[PDB]
Parts: sequence; C-alpha cells; structure tokens
Amino acid sequence: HMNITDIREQFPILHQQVNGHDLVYLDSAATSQKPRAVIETLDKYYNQYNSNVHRGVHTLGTRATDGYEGAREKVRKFINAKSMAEIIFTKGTTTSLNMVALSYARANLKPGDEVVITYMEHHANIIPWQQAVKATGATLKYIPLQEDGTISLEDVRETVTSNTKIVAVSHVSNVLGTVNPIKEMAKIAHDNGAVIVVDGAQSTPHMKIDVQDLDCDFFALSSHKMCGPTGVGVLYGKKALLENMEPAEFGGEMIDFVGLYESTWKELPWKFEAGTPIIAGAIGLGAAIDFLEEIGLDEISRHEHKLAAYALERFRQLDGVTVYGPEERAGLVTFNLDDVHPHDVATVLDAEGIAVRAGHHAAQPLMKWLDVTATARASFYLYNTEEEIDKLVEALQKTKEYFTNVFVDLEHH
Amino acid sequence: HMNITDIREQFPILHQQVNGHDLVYLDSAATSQKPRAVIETLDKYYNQYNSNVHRGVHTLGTRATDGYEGAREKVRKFINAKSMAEIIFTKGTTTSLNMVALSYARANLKPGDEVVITYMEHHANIIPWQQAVKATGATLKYIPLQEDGTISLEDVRETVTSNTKIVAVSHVSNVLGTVNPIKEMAKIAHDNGAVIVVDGAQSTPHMKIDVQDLDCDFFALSSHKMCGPTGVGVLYGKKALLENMEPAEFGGEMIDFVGLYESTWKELPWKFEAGTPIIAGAIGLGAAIDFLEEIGLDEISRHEHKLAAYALERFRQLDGVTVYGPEERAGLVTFNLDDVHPHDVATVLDAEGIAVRAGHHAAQPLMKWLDVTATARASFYLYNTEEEIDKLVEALQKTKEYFTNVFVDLEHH
Ligand SMILES: Cc1ncc(COP(=O)(O)O)c(CNc2co[nH]c2=O)c1O
Ligand SMILES: Cc1ncc(COP(=O)(O)O)c(CNc2co[nH]c2=O)c1O
Repeated sequence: HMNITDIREQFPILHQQVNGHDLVYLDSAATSQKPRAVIETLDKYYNQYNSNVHRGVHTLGTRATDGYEGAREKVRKFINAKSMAEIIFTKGTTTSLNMVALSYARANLKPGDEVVITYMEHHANIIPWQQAVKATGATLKYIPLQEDGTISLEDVRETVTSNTKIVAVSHVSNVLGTVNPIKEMAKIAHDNGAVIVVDGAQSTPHMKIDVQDLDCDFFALSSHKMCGPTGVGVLYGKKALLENMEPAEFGGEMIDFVGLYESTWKELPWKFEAGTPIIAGAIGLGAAIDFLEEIGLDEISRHEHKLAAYALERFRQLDGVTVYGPEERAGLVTFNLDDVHPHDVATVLDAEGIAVRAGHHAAQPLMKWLDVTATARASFYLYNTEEEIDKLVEALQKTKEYFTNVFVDLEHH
Repeated sequence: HMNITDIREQFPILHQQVNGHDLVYLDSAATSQKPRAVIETLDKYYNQYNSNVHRGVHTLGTRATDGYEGAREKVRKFINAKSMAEIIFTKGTTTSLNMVALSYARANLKPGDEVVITYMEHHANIIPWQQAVKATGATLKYIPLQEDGTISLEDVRETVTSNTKIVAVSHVSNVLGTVNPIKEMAKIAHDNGAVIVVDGAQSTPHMKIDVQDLDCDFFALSSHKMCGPTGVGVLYGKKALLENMEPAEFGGEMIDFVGLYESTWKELPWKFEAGTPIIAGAIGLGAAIDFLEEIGLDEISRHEHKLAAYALERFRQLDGVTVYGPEERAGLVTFNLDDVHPHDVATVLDAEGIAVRAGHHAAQPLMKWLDVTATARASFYLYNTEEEIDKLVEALQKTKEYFTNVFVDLEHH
C-alpha cells in the first residue's frame, strides 16, 4: 500500500505553520500541491534544455521538443487514448471545454437541437454551452438530480432526445463528490445521436481514467489539480471528431501553408495548438503523471475512499452540521454549520492552520438547487490523513461552541 | 553600464557544452533563457504558497492571490498602462491576438470594412484576421514594404482608408529586425476611424514599451521571449474598448451571476480570465520584469544595438552571404549563404555548439516577398556577446569552405 508519511515527505509545502499551527491543507479540489519530482522537472527544464519546439535544428531545441511530445505520449497512455492525435494541450479544463463549445457545438447546432447538461455542473461546463446555444438558436436543457445529488439513468433517458446533439456532464462533482455514471450516459447519448463531453477536472487526479471504457467523445482535465504545474490542461477528443472540427485559435505552429488570404492547417494534434506551446508546464504535467502512476491511481482512490468514509462518519458525530450529496463519493465533503456562515467557518479554521474553501464553488445553479447561498468544502488528496480529518472535526466543534458563546454573551448586551 | 559577465552568471543554462563545444545560444527570438531569479520564483511558489486565487479564505490562498495580482500591477507599470483593468493575462501573444480578432474584430466588422496588416507580419498576426474577415465578409489588405523591408508612412496613409476598422502591425519584425513606426501608424489609423493592434512579442523583451506614448489600442506580448516562464502572455487593451468587448472564453472566475440560461460577467480584467489562471507563470513573469527593470530596458537596447551593428559589419566581411532587412534594426540577423540551404547551415553550426534557427520563422508571405523558401536567423539578447558573434561568423566562413570543398570533391566523382 501507499505509505502516507513517505508521500508527504515529497511535498515541501506541507511542512510549515500557518498562524502558529501546523498547516492542514484540505483544499485540493481548488488546487493540488506538488511533489519535488514535478518542481525539479521544471527546474531541470529551465536550467538545462529550454528552447522553442518543433524546429529539429539545434540540440537544446531537439531536447525540448522530445520532452514536450514525450509528455503528450505520457498523457495518452495515462487516459488510455488510442493516439497522440487525440491529446491536445490547452491552458486548462475551462479552455478545453470552451474549444469544444466553439469548434464543435457552434459548428453543429441548429434551431431545434439540444445541448443537455445537469444541475450539478461547474460553470466551466455551463457558460460555454449557454453561449453556444444562444449563438446557434438551439436549446439548453438540464437533467434533474435525485434528492441525494445523484443522477438517475431514467432521468437521463427522459431528458436526452433524438433532437439532442451534445450531452455535457461532470465525471465527479467538485461540490457533491458524486461520481456520475458516464459510461452508461455515453451509451444513452450515442443511442440518441448525440456526442458526450465529459468534464474530468475532479476525476482525473483521483481515479484511473480510461477513455476507451468510458467511450466519451471529449474529455477535459486540468494539470493543477493532479500534482502538475498551473496553466496547463488537456482536451481529449476522438480523432474522427477532431479531424472535422476547425481550430479554435489561429497562428504559427498550427498552419501548413499561409497565403495572403487563405491558410491550411497542420494535422492533429498540432492543428489545435497555435503559438509557442506551454512547453515547461506540459513537461511538468508528464512528471506529475509519472509520479501518480508510480503510486497507482487505484491506490490513491482506495486511500481517498478511506478518508471520505472516515470524514462522513466523523461529521455525523457533530450536532448542527449538514453534509450535501451521496454517501458513496469522491474524497471531499461540502457542508454548512447550521447557524454559522461558511465564510466565517473558513476564517476560524484558517486561524487553526486549516485551509478549506467557502463560497459557491463555481456552481451557482447547484447552490440554488441545494437551497443555500454558500457552503464550506474540505477536499482531500493523496497527502492527507485521518489525523487531519480529526483536526478539522475538532475545529468545527470548537467553531460551533465559539459562535454559540458569542451569541449567548451578546444576548444580554 | 550592464556587466555581461555578471548577467551571464545568472543564467545556468548558458554554462554547458553541446557536441563538445561551449554552447552559443543565438536563438532568443524563438525563446529566451531564464535567470535564477525567475526559476527560483517558480520554486518558491510551488514550495511555499501555491493555492488557488481570489478566495480570500485561507492564508496560502491569500499569498497566492497577492502574488498573482501583484504581478498584474508589475506588468501595468512595465508597459505604462493606466490601469490593471487593461492588463489581461493570457497563454501568449498568439492567444492575445486571437482574443482581439474574436471579441473585437468579429463583433465590429461588416461587408465593406477593412482590416489592414503588412507583408512582414508573423502568422499569429495574420491568420486570426484572415478568419475574422472571412467570418464577417470584410476585406483584408496589406501595406507594402520598401525595398529594405521597412514601411513608409505614405504607404500606410495610402492603404488605410475611411473604411479601415483595424490596422494590425508588428512593433518589431522577428525576421527583418525592422522597428516599425507604431506611434505614427496609430495616428494614421485613428485619423481614419480605425483602432491599431500592435504585436509586441519581439519588441517587449528588448526595448522599453510605453503604451501611452504609442497610443496603441491593443498590444500583445509573450513571457517566454522576455526571460519569463512559458505558457503566459498579456493582452493590453484600452479600458474603454475592453469594456465593450464580450469575453472570448466563458467559465468560472469570469462570471458574477450564473442562472440556468443567462450569466453576467465580472468587471475587468477578470471578465477575460476564465478558469483557474496561470498562477505560477504570471508570478514568474512578474519576476522577469523585476529582473529586466533592475538592469534597465534602455541598457539592454543599447547592448543589442552594439551587438547588431557588430554583427552586420562582420557579416559584410563574408563573401557569399545575404542579410535581409534594414541597417537600423533590433538585435537579430536573418540571412542565407548563397549555395547552402539554411537547414544545413543550422545543422553545421549546431555541431560547433551554436544554436540558430532555419525555416520560414512563421512568416511565409514575407519569405515569398523576399523571394526565398527559407532563411537562417541568429538572434541576440542581454546575455550574448561579441565573442559569440565572432564564433558565428567564423563558423559561417568554415561552412562556406566546407560545402564548396564537398562540391569540388564530388566534381570528379
Ligand atoms: C468539476 C470541475 N470542472 C471544471 C473546473 C475548472 O477547472 P479549471 O479550468 O482548472 O479552473 C474545476 C475546477 N474547480 C475548482 C477550482 O477551484 N475550486 C474548485 O472547485 C472543477 O473542479
Ligand atoms: C513578432 C512575433 N509575433 C508573434 C509571435 C508569436 O508569439 P508566441 O504566441 O509566443 O509564439 C512571435 C514569436 N515568434 C517566434 C517564435 O519562435 N521563432 C519566432 O520567430 C513573434 O516573434
């Protein structure tokens, strides 16, 4: 099994105090921390072999090109795509989903067509579709949720019709922890003549992804949530769909011939990568994938199952706390204390060294569905332990007691 | 003055050999090398204060947010913009120019309108306009060049008309070294009712930029050419134009309210930054700007003037070599040897440790204007010396002699 002491030794940032208390970082659904292997990969790139790529002209240029395209093959293997032509490097999940909405949706929707999403989506997998349907005169529809914040395949079958052209859905929700039944939803979409676009930002860092098992048409993910550098992501798309989509950005590197008025494009995947690419960040994401693969995604998923079952049990020990979403879940808990605003919960916890996030988590329609204005969220990854969950629940108990005390004191004035 | 020995000590990558010879890196117009101050800024971020930004919830989150928005203010001051609302972080110059073509051009062009560019443009400042004019039924026109590869203001006045809505032009050409008269061209555009979009990728690393003197409406630049990390750039636009342009990408972070079907946007600049941003890379670009400012952009420009006047003189000592572009120029020389393909020149030079680039330099219409299929380019920056120019011209002389020798030997068979 994975040894959590040995894993934590690899993350320099965990070893410090905040406000006089050891840091307890429980905000990896907002962004993850990085191991030495990734930070030293960036250092070795800038100290030894930085150059621009795809010249084949000089020695450092060749080294940088081999590093960048090597990282593309690491991503391909990591999500079990069939080809490097299906792996496009982007700035992040949000840009990957925008590319699909601009190049696929805006080119393939007409009045009467539908895009189907769900109430639990993150804004990155809502607003691009709102705009693409507005641009095309198509219709946006929402799959409803069950009362525990899961999706039933009967509701999917009801909402998706033979006029649906695109179903877009998260693999795992960054608020509910729900793992959605994507392989079954891809069957339903395809049976109705639609493609499925999967927002993989919260699944890819935490569980194995196999796009040939899922059969998703597009899948998007972000490096900064999976121990890799900021500023980089991937869009996977089945090669036959990418071949027919036009580029979302235009420039150098993605062309073959440029005349005064007309140009032709390079083959995939470079068609979709305009400009000097994100060279160091993509090589660092390759290092993150080597790091996670050496531990094992199934080992990390098993650890997070342990931490989430422990947290849900310990949260049920607290009076006056509501947890949103299903019992079977990814490694996060979003909650509120009955009489304390979640921002004040996050502030008090940060004074005890503990980092969580409060707000809408970029899911305003979901907060409205939950009937709340904001929530607090503790989210876990491979470097967190049950002792840190103990600290969190002990701090929530003291938070409850503190706010009730100030209430009672103020009661006289 | 700047001491080049002390400056070179700050760039670890320069201190190595390639093919048994000290590296001589003369390819900074393709990408620049980074000083310790920038690489250690990225290390300190990932080792100490990485977190997602714009929560205001927990201590590391606040540190990362202060670093990211602090770097925005460093960029503002660095190009003398009036406000941080005018500084948008992007993935690079190519994406910045694409944002203008998508959000400004596609929204403001109609049949009969013109976009005016020049024959010397890089593809990143050609293809987006080709696509925007195609999408809108507008017209693309080209300002012609003088025979030394400069632009005359009379040709600008002739080509720009009262139907012109956008003039897009490079500040400095990455092939000719020409510095274009942007402040005068911005007057001409504005006199005709157009905006001017300036491609600053090759000017910003090498000379002071003052967008209030230039009066450009939009200005785009790339971190990786100015000692900063890969994957980041900036788009500057005058605040009154950005206020009226819609976003180019949609998602979390750039919204204020999201309903099921409609959303509203945040104020500038965050309106144009969808998704988790390029946090480490933007903080590293802030470090690059602090590094360059401590040396002085005018000092770096004076050094490069020295190196370019030295190189042009030493190239004129070589028989059988053609240099393209004007005598008064930025710090690069693009050339060809009369009877040797530029790819073979670059290969031979790399065997002597010397890195240059051969090909079309993402300027195919310019190569056609020059009547060549490809060229070789040696480009300079603050860490290069006249001794490295001596090495280059000595290697070109030996290249000439080598290819003539193989020619003569093969002459019998
Ligand atoms: C499910 C999901 N979709 C899309 C995104 C957008 O990814 P980005 O482009 O890398 O920002 C995120 C990141 N969500 C969060 C980022 O900070 N707290 C979060 O919950 C997400 O978790
Ligand atoms: C004048 C100019 N415009 C735009 C670009 C595109 O900038 P990017 O988006 O950062 O790639 C470059 C980079 N030009 C070169 C990149 O490699 N050799 C070059 O000459 C350029 O020099």
